[PDB]
Amino acid sequence: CNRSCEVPTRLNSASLKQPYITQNYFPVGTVVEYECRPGYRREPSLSPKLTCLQNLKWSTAVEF
Amino acid sequence: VVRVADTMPSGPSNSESIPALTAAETGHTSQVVPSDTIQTRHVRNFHVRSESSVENFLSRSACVYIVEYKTRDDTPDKMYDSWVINTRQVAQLRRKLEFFTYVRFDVEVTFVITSVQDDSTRQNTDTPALTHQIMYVPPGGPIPQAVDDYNWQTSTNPSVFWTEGNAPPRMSIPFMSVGNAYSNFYDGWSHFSQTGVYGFNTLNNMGKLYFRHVNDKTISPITSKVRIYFKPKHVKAWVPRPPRLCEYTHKDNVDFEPKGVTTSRTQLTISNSTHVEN
Amino acid sequence: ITSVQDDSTRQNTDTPALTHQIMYVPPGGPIPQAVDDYNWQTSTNPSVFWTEGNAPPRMSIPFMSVGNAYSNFYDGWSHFSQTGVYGFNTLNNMGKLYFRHVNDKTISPIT
Amino acid sequence: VVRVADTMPSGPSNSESIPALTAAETGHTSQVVPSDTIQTRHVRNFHVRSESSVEN
Amino acid sequence: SDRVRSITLGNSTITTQESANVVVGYGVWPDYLSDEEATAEDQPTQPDVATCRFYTLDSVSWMKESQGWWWKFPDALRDMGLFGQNMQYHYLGRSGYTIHVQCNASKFHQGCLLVVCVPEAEMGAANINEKINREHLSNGEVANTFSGTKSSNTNDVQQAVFNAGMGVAVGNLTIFPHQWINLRTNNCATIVMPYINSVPMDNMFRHYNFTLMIIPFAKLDYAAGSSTYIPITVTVAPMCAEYNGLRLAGHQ
Amino acid sequence: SDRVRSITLGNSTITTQESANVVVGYGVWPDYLSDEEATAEDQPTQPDVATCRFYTLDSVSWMKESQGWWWKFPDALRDMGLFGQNMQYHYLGRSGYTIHVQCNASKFHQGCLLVVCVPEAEMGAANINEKINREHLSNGEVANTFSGTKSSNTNDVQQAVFNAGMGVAVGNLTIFPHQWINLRTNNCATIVMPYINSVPMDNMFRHYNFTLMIIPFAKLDYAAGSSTYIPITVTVAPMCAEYNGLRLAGHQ
Amino acid sequence: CKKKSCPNPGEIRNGQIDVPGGILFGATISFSCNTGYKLFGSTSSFCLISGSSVQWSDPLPECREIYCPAPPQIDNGIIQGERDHYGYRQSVTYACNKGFTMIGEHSIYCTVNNDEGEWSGPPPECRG
Amino acid sequence: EIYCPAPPQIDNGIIQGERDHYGYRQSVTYACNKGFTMIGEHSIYCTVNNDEGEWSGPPPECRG
Amino acid sequence: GAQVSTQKTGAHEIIHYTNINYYKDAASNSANRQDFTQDPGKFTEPVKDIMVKSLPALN
Amino acid sequence: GAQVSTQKTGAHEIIHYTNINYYKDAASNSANRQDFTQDPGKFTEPVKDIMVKSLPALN
Amino acid sequence: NVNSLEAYRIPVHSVTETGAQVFGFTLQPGADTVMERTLLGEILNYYANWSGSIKLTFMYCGSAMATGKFLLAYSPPGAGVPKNRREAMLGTHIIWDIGLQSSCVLCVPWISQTHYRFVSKDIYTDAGFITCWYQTSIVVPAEVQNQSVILCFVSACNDFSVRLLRDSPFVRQTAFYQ
Amino acid sequence: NVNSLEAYRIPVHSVTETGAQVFGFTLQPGADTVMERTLLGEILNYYANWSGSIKLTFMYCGSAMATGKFLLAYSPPGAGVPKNRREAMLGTHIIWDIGLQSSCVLCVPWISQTHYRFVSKDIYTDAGFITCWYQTSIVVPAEVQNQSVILCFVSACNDFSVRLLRDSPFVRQTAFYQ
Ligand SMILES: CCCCCCCCCCCCC/C=C/[C@H](O)[C@H](N)CO
Ligand SMILES: CCCCCCCCCCCCC/C=C/[C@H](O)[C@H](N)CO
Repeated sequence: CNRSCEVPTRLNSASLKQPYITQNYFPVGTVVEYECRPGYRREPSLSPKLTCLQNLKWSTAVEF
Repeated sequence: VVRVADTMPSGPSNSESIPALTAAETGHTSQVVPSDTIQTRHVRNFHVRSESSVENFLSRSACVYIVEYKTRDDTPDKMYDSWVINTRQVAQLRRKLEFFTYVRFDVEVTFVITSVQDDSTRQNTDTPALTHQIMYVPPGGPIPQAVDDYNWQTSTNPSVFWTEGNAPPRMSIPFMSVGNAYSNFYDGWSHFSQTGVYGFNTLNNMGKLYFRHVNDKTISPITSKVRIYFKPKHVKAWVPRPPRLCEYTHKDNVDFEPKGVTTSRTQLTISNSTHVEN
Repeated sequence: ITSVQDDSTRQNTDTPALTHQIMYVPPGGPIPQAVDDYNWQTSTNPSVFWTEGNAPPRMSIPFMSVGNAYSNFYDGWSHFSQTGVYGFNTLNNMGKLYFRHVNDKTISPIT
Repeated sequence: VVRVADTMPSGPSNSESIPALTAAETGHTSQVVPSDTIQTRHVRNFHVRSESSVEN
Repeated sequence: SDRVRSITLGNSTITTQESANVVVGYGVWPDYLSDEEATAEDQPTQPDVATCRFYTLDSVSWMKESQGWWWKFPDALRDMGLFGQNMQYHYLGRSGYTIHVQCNASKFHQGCLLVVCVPEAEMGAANINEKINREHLSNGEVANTFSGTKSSNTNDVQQAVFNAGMGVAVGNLTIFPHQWINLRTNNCATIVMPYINSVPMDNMFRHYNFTLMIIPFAKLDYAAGSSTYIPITVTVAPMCAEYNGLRLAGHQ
Repeated sequence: SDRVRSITLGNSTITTQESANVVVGYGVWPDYLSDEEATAEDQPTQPDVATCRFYTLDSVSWMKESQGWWWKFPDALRDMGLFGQNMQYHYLGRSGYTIHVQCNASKFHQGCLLVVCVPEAEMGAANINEKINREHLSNGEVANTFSGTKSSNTNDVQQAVFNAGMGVAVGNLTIFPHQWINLRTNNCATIVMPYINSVPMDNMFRHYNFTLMIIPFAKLDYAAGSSTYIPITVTVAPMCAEYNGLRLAGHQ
Repeated sequence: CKKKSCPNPGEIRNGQIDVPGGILFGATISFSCNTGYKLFGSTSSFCLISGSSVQWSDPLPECREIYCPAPPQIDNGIIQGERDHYGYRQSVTYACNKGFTMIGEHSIYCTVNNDEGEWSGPPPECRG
Repeated sequence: EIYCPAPPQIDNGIIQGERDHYGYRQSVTYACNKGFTMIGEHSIYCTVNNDEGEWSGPPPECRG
Repeated sequence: GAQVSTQKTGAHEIIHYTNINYYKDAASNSANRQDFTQDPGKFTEPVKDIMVKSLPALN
Repeated sequence: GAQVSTQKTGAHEIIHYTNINYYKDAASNSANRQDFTQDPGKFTEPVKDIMVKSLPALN
Repeated sequence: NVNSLEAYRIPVHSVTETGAQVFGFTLQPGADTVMERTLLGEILNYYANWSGSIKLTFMYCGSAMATGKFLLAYSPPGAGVPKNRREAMLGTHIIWDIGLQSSCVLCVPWISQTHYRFVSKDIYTDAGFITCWYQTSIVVPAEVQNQSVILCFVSACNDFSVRLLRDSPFVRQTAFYQ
Repeated sequence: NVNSLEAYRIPVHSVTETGAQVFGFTLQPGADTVMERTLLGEILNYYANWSGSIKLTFMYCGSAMATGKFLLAYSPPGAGVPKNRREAMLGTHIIWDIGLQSSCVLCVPWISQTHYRFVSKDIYTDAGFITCWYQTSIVVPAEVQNQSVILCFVSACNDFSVRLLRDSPFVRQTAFYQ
């Protein structure tokens, strides 16, 4: 029962991969990774990763 | 606009003029300009002694007392509250006034009134907006004894009505003193035989304030708390005074616990720090 | 300033208008430690009172800096041995704000 | 009110005056008016650099 | 011809035969502090020509896959004689600078350099929430080197050329006083910086005034047989320097 | 009254309440070298008030059987801040000096000092045909001490008070600029030496300009109960100093 | 009452000590080694309580020196003055024998990437 | 290095911070006990005469 | 103690307004959004030996 | 019946304001925070036979 | 010595070796413990910025036969506290001769980079050090007391200025005074 | 090449057939991907209308023996993108000779029907195209590198103007920075 984050930010063009999409209990420092929603393509100038910070909120994630 | 004094340039000197050697035994503060001992340069200085003046130092709205009174109590003495007017029950404004010995000013007075619903069983009400009355009694007048007394009928006394939700009340009061200035410190007695009461308590004589709810007795208890904010203005002060070191003990004298001069040290010389390592 | 009634069992109240206090502390002053502290008595600190339902509070503040201008970027250290903290964090020194409800403890939680 | 700079008319040119060939190696932004390379017309321009100022 | 330029300061002289044009500052020439803007009260020390003269920094070798170099100039001139000593005995200081960067090649070489003076270049750390050591920012007269890929050394500057350490686009660094050393036509990276700070005099060790950067955009490239070793030498002279607040020997 | 004297140089100030009269030189006040008598060609460094200020040397204790002390002043001021540094980076130098020697007692004490500035005081060796070490002539800010009887330490100065090291009668040393510190009425051993040499500028390390000597003729003597520890402090300020011929760091 | 002082941390050889908030009770100091050096031990210490006084939580760390490995020998060509240990920013100059022609840069130098010593490029070659 | 020999102990009085080795120009300061009065100079120092270490004078005395 | 300036208006087809300062401090005043001057001669053309734009500016 | 004074402003780089008194009493007016004069000649130098600061001021 | 009059008496006596130290403190009127509760410090703790020069007066309250010299020195910050007499004579110092004029004035000038310094403690506006050193000794005749007392004063010049009203950190109240 | 310095280097070499193309992009400072994050584009993304002419400077960073000509051309919209060299020489073009003066200025004039164009993408205010074409070739002597690099600049003229304050589409924040 450590401190945990919320569900990661639902983007309208990106969904989570499949070790992360089911499991709860995101501790601090945990990185999660997104994949393109099926019909889309990657923007190579942006890295699709999100770190949960000390204040139990994810980093800013906009459009991957 | 009166700027501060400037620095004039200087050079080498070898003469019988000695600004450094003075005599501090003559009750005299030496007036050594910094251009008199070292070689200085021309500095045109633009600083203004504005926010150190007595008006800029004292004209802030300080706080002097808190007053509590209820609107439904079984005892009739907690349905209103009073306060004999002095400025000596909060230490900040008291110390700031006790920088000086005699002062002369007008007072701009503001009340900040807040009501809290007390605890009861029937706590779900629908209460209209509360109305307060703040009555001033000059020294010697008739005093109320209940909330429904007919002494509250303010025919000559200045009284201020306030409705909950608006701006706080504010009124100015002129120099209400019988002397040529106020007295922060009075070294004397009340009776001519040098008996009686000692100190500044003989010279207060300011009258008192009275507070009540204008509304009738409600069905649930509500306490209200009013904060008097004095704010001195048009200020003059005379014969200054060293600031008080020790802490206050009462409002009617200057009696104190003996405190030392300052915070201590460990040795009388200084050196570099002796902490951890390089 | 906006207030939201939080969730509780006794949620049906009759609450009067809330009053807020916004106190500014210059750098170095005394800081409050509770809502009923006597450090809130604002004798020298500028503080602003507001009643719910009116226009929002507004006040102007002059150039409160010790240099000839503000510094958005500072490439230096805090200590003269070129140690300590790096960057613009040495030059903030602005003091802090404090917020509380002027009213007493109500019978239902309001944020 | 400080308007933007206007466009002055021009014509054909065949000379040793070369506004286009500059040296951008001298830390210098070239100041080629649009009337220096093509033939332009007289345009009295009424635009104001108002809402680009630091205050605005 | 205006390709020739002579610069005389103190007892040192730099002559160039393939100069293009000397840049001077934001339009301002360096000058001593007037007594209407001054803050300190005692007599300043405008020393002599003993500090207003050219000092030669170390040379870096420009290879085919080099990325960039930087210096920190109130700290880089800390051991160059009487400028370094007057830095070490005074509390306040104030100076403009005349930077002259040399690099030469033949007419068969190609490559382009960018020489910028960046005021207040606050560097970013490699790993994010971690302190930066003083040796990784400024290494005296020795240049620190950018990289091409992102770096992850502990207590180090994030050193990628496409962000220039500060976190901006490197093609936007032409807003500061700059020139280009095109090996086709230049050797004159001369930039006369005035004193730029928000206080009229400042400490030399605690504050870094600006940062020289030499970033090659069009890389050095040559045919086989030409001289492969092309050095770059940076020469810097303080101008209108003065000092104030004398005390004992400072922090080395 | 003319018993009071204030001397202001740079950022230092000496006040005396029992002075007698300030001596100044051979009639000449110190001044910078004119360009009609100058030899070197490059621009001299007249630094600031950064060197023209009072520096305090170490104190010697004057006992009942003490004999004398001496110093060597272009060498004694070798570690006093920017004067020492400008000595260590320049080849030529030139300066006058204002020497202020302090000593105080009560009215129940007695004793008399002689304070002379002796130009070109070429010291003699203890054993005759033998070299002298540099540490026995000048010990920096630390005073060397005469003796009463003749001395025979190897590689040392012949240090007898009745010959003053040079080989003359010590009662004839009142031909140089001098005063007396009579504890009855003095504290003002002030002597403003001009620059005295046979070349217009000279080296600071290789040549010693003059020698301060404090020789007590009427010895310190007091009754039982008075303060037995009477220190003597020597304060010296260079005047009108300028430097020429900058090169790398010198000989320490 | 008032806070106690932990002792002065002093100096780390080839390293810093960063003291942002004094050395009173509840402080924090950090540790960092210079260029060409690697930190071994702790990166921060606290002024905690130890017994009847206040002490530091972690001992003083050490800055070892980072070395690039041995320089590669080229075929038909030697190194001018081969040193035994090569630290940061240090370079080897490749000469070339009689009858063989250099190709590429003469000298490579030592770099530190991911706290590991590494030469900057490939060594040159002599064909002849 | 030339050393003066061990400093003489005085009767009814101690040395403030007695060091082990005394080189050139170095002095010892004699204190004095409770109930005794100093006579003469407080401190003597080390001299070199004929390449030999030697103290400068006689040590003081406390009578009381 | 009022002062009258001009309102910002369109071109090609001088209306005045009024302003009175009420407070004792200069930080209390309204913002000065009517200063339209500029000088891009310190950012562009930041050189010595000022060029001509018709000459080649080299050799 | 208005009166125009100057606003307190910074140095090295005269803006006016207006004030009208509305009430019949002198205690009603705004506070006078613009009197900057001083005279520390009664606290410092509070003596007879005024000293010179260059003389020793004794004997 | 806080709980007596001996906090104001600085000891001075005859020393068996010259060049020693007499006292010293840190020039922070309102943060440093020495001049914290002084008149200048109590005016100055209701503020938050200060500027201008500060005077220091040293009255020698000893015998009329006693004589000696001192080294009243101010050293601007950037280096450490000086540890010898020959390191503290590099600063802004004055040599004070005890005579018939029994008091001297050490005027500490305004050496800064900013127009104001904070009355509290921060590292960006450190202000320097005040030290005093035996120049020769105290020399007395027989049957005159050796151990005497120097008294120190403090004041401000005619260019001293304060800026930001805040409350004093010394006023403390728990309940109303009744 | 975004993640290197090679985004700024435009390739140029000797071509075995003249009349080819070198590069090309769409003249939209603030919408087009090429000059999106430029200084003019980053000032210009806080706005929503723009007007005025735009300059383009081409520095040839090659050898001193190399020579050749290029065709710097602007084509107003209404037709398609030009596909030959002889279709792009109908626009507003300049022929640039590489010589001792190593940089040229292509000044793109203001050809519009409205007084302003949008900084974003809409079809009513399309703005044209910038293309560059080999005019002859790159000709080098022996033992000189063929493949060189052209650098492109951008700036605004003295009649450039912006109108509508909006927020930039590039600032992105998820939580507070602490
Ligand atoms: C209807 C509203 C009237 C409110 C009455 C409240 C204030 C009236 C009392 C006069 C105020 C005098 C202020 C104090 C005077 C002296 O300065 C103090 N005794 C301290 O010296
Ligand atoms: C009673 C109301 C008082 C409210 C106090 C809130 C604001 C007071 C702080 C001063 C505002 C300074 C604004 C920031 C200054 C610099 O620009 C920043 N450090 C960024 O450089």
